[PDB]
Amino acid sequence: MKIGVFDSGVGGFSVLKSLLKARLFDEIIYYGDSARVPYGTKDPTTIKQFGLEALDFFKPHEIELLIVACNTASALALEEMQKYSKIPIVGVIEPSILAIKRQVEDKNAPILVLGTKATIQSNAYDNALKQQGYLNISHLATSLFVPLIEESILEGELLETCMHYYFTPLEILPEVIILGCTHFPLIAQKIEGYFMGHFALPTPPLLIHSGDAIVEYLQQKYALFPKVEFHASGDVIWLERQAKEWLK
Amino acid sequence: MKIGVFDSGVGGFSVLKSLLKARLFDEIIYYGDSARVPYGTKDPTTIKQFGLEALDFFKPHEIELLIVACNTASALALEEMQKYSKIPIVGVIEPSILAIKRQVEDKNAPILVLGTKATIQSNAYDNALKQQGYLNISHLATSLFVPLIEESILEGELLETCMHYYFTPLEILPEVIILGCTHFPLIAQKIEGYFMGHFALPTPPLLIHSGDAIVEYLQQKYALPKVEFHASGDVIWLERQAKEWLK
Ligand SMILES: O=C(NC[C@@H]1Cc2ccccc2CN1c1nccnc1F)c1cccc2[nH]ncc12
Ligand SMILES: N[C@H](CCC(=O)O)C(=O)O
Ligand SMILES: N[C@H](CCC(=O)O)C(=O)O
Ligand SMILES: [Cl-]
Ligand SMILES: [Cl-]
Repeated sequence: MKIGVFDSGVGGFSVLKSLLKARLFDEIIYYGDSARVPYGTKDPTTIKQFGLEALDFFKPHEIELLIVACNTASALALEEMQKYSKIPIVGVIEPSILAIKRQVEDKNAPILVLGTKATIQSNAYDNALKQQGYLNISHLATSLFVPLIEESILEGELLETCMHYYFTPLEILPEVIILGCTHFPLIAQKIEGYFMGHFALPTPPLLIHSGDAIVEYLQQKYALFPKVEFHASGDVIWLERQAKEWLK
Repeated sequence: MKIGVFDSGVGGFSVLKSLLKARLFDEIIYYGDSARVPYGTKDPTTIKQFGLEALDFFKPHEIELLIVACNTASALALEEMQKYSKIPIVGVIEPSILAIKRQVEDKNAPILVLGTKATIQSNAYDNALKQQGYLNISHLATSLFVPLIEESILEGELLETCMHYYFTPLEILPEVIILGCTHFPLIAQKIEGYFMGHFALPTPPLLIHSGDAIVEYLQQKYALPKVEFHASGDVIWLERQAKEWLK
């Protein structure tokens, strides 16, 4: 079995990491559109065209399944990609919705969706949660988390101040937080710490991680050390250097 | 006269603002590569290709001069674009060197270059400054200023914390600060305020504004309006930004 993983750049490595530790595939063709990243600050028309173009990249690699690791592409382009595509394409949004159903039985539990601007604006997460019965959904574009994490600012007063900037306006105190962006797992502990420390919270909110959720989904569909090809629209060496650090 | 202005996205509006204020040109074709912005976190190979493709865009427009408003493309791609262009291309690095030569007589005056990671990595500013005899040159990639400014984070604790993060390891106390990036003029006052506070200065450092330097350069060099906006992303989003950046 040989699959491809598509992402806007290097944030996809947080999904690639979970896929690797589940050893469900033999061959993984990773493609990151690092020349044009990020997608989250751009518009639906551009993003959809990007997704269609990613389809053309994988054509000569003869994969049987495409994982869209990017939450932004999953939110804006997955539908259009699935139309033009003969192999199945699994994004990271629907699998997270399934994990929420399994881990969050109270449909009134306050859920907070975190993602890029484009992802939040699309309402992909909110619409899918509502169709599954959830009645207490909040969403927040935390755009600056992406560049902060990509600069390796994973702790310190800059990250803390960025979190306070996004989180201080929150009306509802969340029980569940959806990490609806490839980058956010790298600061998951810090997001937890923020809510425990800023509110009288003994335990932290529950965090839904997109890579762990797609793996659960994929395990409920396929059978039980993989080769990995790294491709990039930018400098592939720069992307590979990034991979070594993300996959730690 | 009809010219082109090229930028990676909306940052170039800080150059367009200076051009419009100076009333230099009757017709201006602005092109922002907003589908692929930012350039400054990317690699020299990618950026040079971006520059060459920018030339293909202006071909049907019959411009007489291309202003490369982007400091990153000025630093990595300008030499290659000029190889393949019959019309003169002017970037925003060389004009800033002239601005400094005109305003900074002392060769030992400490100059601090701020720009993207790619702009700083190229050493385009330091090399031109050393060639002109300046002895005290420092540089600093302040990458996160770009997404902060594009989020309209132009004041407050987050910006102040970002400035401190970048400026704290500074050895030198600058008399000159090159705003070597389209976005940085939008926080010029905050940068001045930072350095006056933390080094107890009676007057602010001299900030070199790329847009103002190119205006002065074009006036000296050419003895001297309708804008149309184009984008590789949604042009409506870029024009919405134009209203905000252009005052
Ligand atoms: O190829 C290896 N290293 C070089 C390659 C390119 C490169 C260039 C400049 C700085 C760093 C890197 C890291 N690189 C990659 N790192 C992770 C995944 N893929 C890669 F291509 C490699 C081989 C066997 C075990 C490893 N563990 N870590 C890396 C390796
Ligand atoms: N991969 C994107 C984050 C980076 C980007 O904006 O392209 C996501 O998962 O939303
Ligand atoms: N226009 C770029 C800033 C934004 C980008 O990185 O593309 C510059 O002047 O360096
Ligand atoms: Cl990292
Ligand atoms: Cl702004």
